[PDB]
Amino acid sequence: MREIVHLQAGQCGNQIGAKFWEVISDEHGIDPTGTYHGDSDLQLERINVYYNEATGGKYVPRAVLVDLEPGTMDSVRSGPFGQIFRPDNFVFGQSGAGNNWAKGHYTEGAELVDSVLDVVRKEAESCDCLQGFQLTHSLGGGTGSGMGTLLISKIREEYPDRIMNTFSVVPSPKVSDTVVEPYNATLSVHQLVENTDETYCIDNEALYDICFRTLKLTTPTYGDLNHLVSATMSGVTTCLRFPGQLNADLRKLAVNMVPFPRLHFFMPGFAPLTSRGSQQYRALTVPELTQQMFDAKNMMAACDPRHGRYLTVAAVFRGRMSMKEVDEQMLNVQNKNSSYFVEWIPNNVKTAVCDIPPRGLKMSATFIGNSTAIQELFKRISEQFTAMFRRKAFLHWYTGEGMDEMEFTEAESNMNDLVSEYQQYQD
Amino acid sequence: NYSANQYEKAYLPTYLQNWSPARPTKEKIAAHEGYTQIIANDRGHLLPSVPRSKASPWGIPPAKVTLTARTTTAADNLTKWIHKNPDLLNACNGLRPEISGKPFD
Amino acid sequence: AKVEIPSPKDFLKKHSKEKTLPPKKKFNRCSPKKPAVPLRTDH
Amino acid sequence: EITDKARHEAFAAEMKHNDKVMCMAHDREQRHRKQLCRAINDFQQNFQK
Amino acid sequence: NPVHGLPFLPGSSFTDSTKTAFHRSQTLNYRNGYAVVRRPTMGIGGD
Amino acid sequence: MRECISIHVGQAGVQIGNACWELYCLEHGIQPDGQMPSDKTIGGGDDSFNTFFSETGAGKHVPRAVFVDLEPTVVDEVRTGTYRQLFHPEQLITGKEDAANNYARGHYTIGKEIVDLVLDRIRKLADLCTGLQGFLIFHSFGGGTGSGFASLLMERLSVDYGKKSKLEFAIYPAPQVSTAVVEPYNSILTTHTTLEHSDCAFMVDNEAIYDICRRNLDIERPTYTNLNRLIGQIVSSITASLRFDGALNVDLTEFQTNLVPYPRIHFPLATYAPVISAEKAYHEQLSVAEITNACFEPANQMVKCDPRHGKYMACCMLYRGDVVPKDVNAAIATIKTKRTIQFVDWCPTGFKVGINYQPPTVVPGGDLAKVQRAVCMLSNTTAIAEAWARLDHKFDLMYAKRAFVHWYVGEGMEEGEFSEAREDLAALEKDYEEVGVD
Amino acid sequence: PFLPGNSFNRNIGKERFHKSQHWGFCNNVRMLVSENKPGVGGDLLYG
Ligand SMILES: Nc1nc2c(ncn2[C@@H]2O[C@H](COP(=O)(O)OP(=O)(O)OP(=O)(O)O)[C@@H](O)[C@H]2O)c(=O)[nH]1
Ligand SMILES: Nc1nc2c(ncn2[C@@H]2O[C@H](COP(=O)(O)OP(=O)(O)OP(=O)(O)O)[C@@H](O)[C@H]2O)c(=O)[nH]1
Repeated sequence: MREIVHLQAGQCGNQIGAKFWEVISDEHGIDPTGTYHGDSDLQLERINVYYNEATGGKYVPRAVLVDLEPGTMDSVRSGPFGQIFRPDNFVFGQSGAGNNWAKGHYTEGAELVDSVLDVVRKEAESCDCLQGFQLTHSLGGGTGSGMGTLLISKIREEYPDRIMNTFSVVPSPKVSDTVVEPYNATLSVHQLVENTDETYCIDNEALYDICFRTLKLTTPTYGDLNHLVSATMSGVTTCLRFPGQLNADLRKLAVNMVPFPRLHFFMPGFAPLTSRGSQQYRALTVPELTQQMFDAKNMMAACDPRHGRYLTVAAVFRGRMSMKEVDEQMLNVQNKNSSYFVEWIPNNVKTAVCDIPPRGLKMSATFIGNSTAIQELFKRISEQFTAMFRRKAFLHWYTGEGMDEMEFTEAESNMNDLVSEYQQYQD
Repeated sequence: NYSANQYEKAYLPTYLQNWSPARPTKEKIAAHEGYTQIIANDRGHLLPSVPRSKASPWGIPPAKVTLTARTTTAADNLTKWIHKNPDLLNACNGLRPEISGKPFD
Repeated sequence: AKVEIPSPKDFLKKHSKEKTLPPKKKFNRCSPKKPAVPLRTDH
Repeated sequence: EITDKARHEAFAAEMKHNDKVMCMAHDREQRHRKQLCRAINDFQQNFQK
Repeated sequence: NPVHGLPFLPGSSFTDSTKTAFHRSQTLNYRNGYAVVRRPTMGIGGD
Repeated sequence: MRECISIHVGQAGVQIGNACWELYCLEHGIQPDGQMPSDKTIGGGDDSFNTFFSETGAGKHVPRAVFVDLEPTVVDEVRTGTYRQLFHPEQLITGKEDAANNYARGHYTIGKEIVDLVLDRIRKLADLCTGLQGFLIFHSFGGGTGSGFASLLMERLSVDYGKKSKLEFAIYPAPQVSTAVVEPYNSILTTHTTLEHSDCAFMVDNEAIYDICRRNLDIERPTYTNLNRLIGQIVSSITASLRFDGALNVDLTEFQTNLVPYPRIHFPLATYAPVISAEKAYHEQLSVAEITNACFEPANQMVKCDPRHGKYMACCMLYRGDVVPKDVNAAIATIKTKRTIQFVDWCPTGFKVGINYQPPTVVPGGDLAKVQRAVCMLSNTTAIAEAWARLDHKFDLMYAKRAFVHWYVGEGMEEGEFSEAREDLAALEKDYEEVGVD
Repeated sequence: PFLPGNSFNRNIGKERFHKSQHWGFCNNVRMLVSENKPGVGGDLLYG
């Protein structure tokens, strides 16, 4: 059968996984102790695509936790769901990161890549036939960038036939806290584009605005931000774990989403977000779902595709639907903005329908977007990188590490090439 | 005084808290032949024919730095201001620091 | 075995490490034994 | 099910066997360590007097 | 009696501020040639 | 694991470290004897104290700091104080002869024979520790015994141990107050010797410490205890990340990597915003915005530098207490929009946020207010060169008429060393505007 | 039971450890000296 093993890395990857894994435990309905309480057969049947079985009806997750700083793991292990996580899978180092790409990519990874690959391969023959791998980390995360580039470079040669899914978050455009972050991103994305087959693009500022817009709860927890996104990649995996007249294969999705090789970066889209009174003020209907689904304010990933045009679109629908409404809504949006798409491809929409609603709500959906709105993203970092490299600030650290400016030359060169590639295809 | 095999994680400055590297090590030996003659009498006394370490060992401005971008003339002295002190370049725990940097234009 | 630690010497150059190939797939197809259905408006 | 069940009790009986003695074993050494520590500290100051 | 184990929707949750002191327990240490890991017993602040 | 070592050189550096350790025993609830109550926290020395104290099976919290001194006077009554039982007897390095304010006297005459001993203390501290991120050096530029003795030790600890961090803390010379006129002699001597070895030097000035207190703390009559209370709070706040976690944790390694722009200059400036009397705290409200305005208000800095006369490079804020990401990110965004604030155009971002849940505590018999949200402002600006500019015209006149050299040449130096420091400074000043030039 | 890892040695308060010589030589042959012998720290024998 076809299964999936997860990779969690970076200190954000530490928090997101716990939130990501607790959702899955709850949505399949296992107690915190780990003894599954049989209530839905379908979640009972298709658990083996992500989880293995331990003794006593205990569902051992198939994921690998890697970090350097113990305290984050201690907080995670002390969470309500660390017990389902294996001390075997807790791999880490004896060093502090310094939040540095160079040490995390060359120095400290040297003595940990061996251990981490051993853990993942042990899981690899433990399972039979994977679809691939999915990775939760940050591009602006120092340790996550460091280890991820190492392992994603490796697992290509051993497994060039699988899905190397990458889940990374873009730091805030207005401020990145870390000042060497533009350097870390430029390095990491350069290897990322060579190694990844898929990349999710998410930025925190939108979630702040989403908290302002529909949440309306002033002061949230960062875990709630994790909670908001934890539903996202869960929804795309609901395709695999749940039945319905929809082809769930990410390959069948990716080939529908990848017209040309360099298109790796994609924008999520989620379904009803509702405020205090509007839960009972909302007539939950496919059109108003469809209306809300395609809202520039409903966007959360990077920025408004209003600045550019639409290359390809894929919305997966979760709940009790029919082929009639999804078809007309597709016609509705098609005629709504026919010119906003690219004349290169007509019928750039691919739809999937999941007949199994989530727990709590009936009508739901998810969307992945590939529009011409990523230029602003890496163009923004272009002025930053060209700025910082004009007098090589903070460069003495990496030179002692062995780094030198020549590597940065092609690092910026390719992203310049990507700008034109994104520019030329649409413009 | 050699480095062990395979289990090369249980013996590191990780537990030593060593801030000056202990000793360079290796795992390789050329296939030695030789009846390994004895070349002394009773006292470590090398027979005059065979050679030894011929009384080689018998018994501050140096600091870690990268040249980075500090005026060439100042940097040039620093190199000399690092070296020319064998009393801190030869033996006795090692006495020997490192260096890095990049030139100017 | 002992894993090489990639030293900070170099990495991928301008991402020339890829597989794009625009060839033409020759060998044609099998034989459609069914001939031309009409005879081009003749007797 | 005989094959199925036989595994289940074979594990769990062994499973309950493992942890509890481990819990008890870890408790025992600490207390004796504590009792030795206090015992050393007592006569010595008595000897110091 | 609030609805416990209510729909754990991604959007909203509950809050509490009665917490005063937050100390965490060291469950990780190295301590001899093998890195050795402790069993978590006390949470943040000790519980 | 996550620990560090404190050193206290100069007879001034010992009373301040005393207060710091006096402060540190409160939050852990340490009794003066050296033991907890019957409650179970003792072991091999692993708990909140493991980073700071060494409470082994003996049950005695042993602080990880060495107090070094050259005169038996001020070091003995502390050995007869209230917590002298806590302190390791031979960790409290005393002497019988002074440096007489002379760098070189401490640096040459007495330094050789005592450093070997303290080096033994260093190594027997080094072996017992595990991760030992760096050192906490408490000194003073006008070190009567601090000047010479700190220099030689930081040379010896640098040369043998160079792979870690070294954190330096000295009182900056008062710009218009000088309790010694040989103070410029050794102070510049200390600076030029330390530039090529010191990792992170952090300064402070007593005048503005006094200036603050009768401004808002409203005490026209503070005491050294009050002075030591504020600075001990400063080092407590920065070590709260080691003591407590938060939304994110930061370490001195991040502080070094992210604060210093370029070599040589490694001299940021600390600051603490919620400085206010208890009564003024009582009937007023604290929130992020005003303390963010207060922290960057020019009169709240302990160093006499008009920030408008200079330009900023880095700014580190360490929020200790009950805060949320929403207001702080909005508030700092407004700070970026401000025009009077002038970071260099070179740096787009220069902000390193620290979040810590723990509300900072008051001290019994203290003077501070009761704070829920605190923040520590370690920052570096170009407005500092005036201080050394103040020093050089002070020094250039003095050396031309070469006062007091008869002592210095009298016990074994020459004038070449004094020459070096001036072009060393002339390098630092000339570098300062060059980097100040964009 | 006694399986590997299950052997927890009696490492508790042990103050007396004196050893005897159960065996000996005598005359010109070799044998075990008089049976009545305490063990390590005065330990009784089997029955
Ligand atoms: N876990 C977590 N990460 C956050 C949060 N807010 C922003 N982040 C960012 O998420 C990034 C990813 O974390 P990691 O990849 O583990 O970072 P790292 O390699 O350990 O080093 P740093 O990036 O400097 O933290 C970090 O760089 C943070 O800047 C938050 O609230 N929680
Ligand atoms: N940080 C701090 N500095 C002080 C304190 N009291 C005085 N100072 C200043 O710090 C300087 C300390 O240098 P020294 O006077 O040489 O002190 P010392 O080197 O330890 O030994 P002495 O020469 O005997 O005083 C003095 O010149 C004072 O101006 C204090 O309590 N704390």
